[PDB]
Amino acid sequence: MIDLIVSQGRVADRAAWMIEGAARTARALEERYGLKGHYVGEPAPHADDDWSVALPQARETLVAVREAATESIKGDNLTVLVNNTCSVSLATLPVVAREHPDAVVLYIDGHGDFNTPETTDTGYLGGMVLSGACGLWDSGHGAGLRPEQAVLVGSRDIDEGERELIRKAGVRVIPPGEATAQAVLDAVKDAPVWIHIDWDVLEPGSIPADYTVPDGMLPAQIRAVFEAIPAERLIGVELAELNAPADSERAEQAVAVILDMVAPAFDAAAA
Ligand SMILES: [Mg+2]
Ligand SMILES: [Mn+2]
Ligand SMILES: [Mn+2]
Repeated sequence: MIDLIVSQGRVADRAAWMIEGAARTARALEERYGLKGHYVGEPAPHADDDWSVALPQARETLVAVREAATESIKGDNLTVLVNNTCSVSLATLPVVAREHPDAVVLYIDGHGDFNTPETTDTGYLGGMVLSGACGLWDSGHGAGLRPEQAVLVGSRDIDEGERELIRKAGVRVIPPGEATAQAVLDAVKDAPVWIHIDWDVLEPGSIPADYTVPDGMLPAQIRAVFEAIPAERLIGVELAELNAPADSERAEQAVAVILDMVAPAFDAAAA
């Protein structure tokens, strides 16, 4: 009872291996759960182009993801999107908000992704995703997500101006050291839930770090969130921004950690 959708088209990517990382994550889920992914979009090379150029280039991929996600959300399965970049969610979050006006979106990211055309310093579309879905600027793929229904989880070291856009819009922020499973449950209340994860939320490293306090979220904290959200309330999950080359040992190790984090929710949906 899992629908797997995989973006393989460029959506503003500035990193070299996020399309490959999405493909490898999808393969691991196919093998573990006996699934066959629906792959959407054609790869293209990364570039440092302005959002106003990258966004129109991505239209075909974004429309195709929108159509696949809509069909899955209207059905009876768990919708799982394995996305190259967070910017794919410019297509999906408006669908979630329209079909589930009461949903809470847990936007789990080391960043706020809440810049607008006026406030971006780098021009990167990936830094403008949640603000676009909430209608602070027009992505051309809709809006309609209430900022009051969006919760940034794990975000830290946010620029002062962006943090004030977040505050004024009403988006809640739960930093890593507050992001226990219960803190997240308290924020969701009785709502159905959509989980979006950018892996840059995670504390760097895989070695033991028992005597220092982490700056990012630990894998165990993400797993605890997936364990705590009731299966009956979970609409879908997006896994984004694994930068790891195809056929690398690094990608193999990274996807094993991902499977451990998501297993509580995916196991429940499968059975
Ligand atoms: Mg469903
Ligand atoms: Mn992001
Ligand atoms: Mn991020």
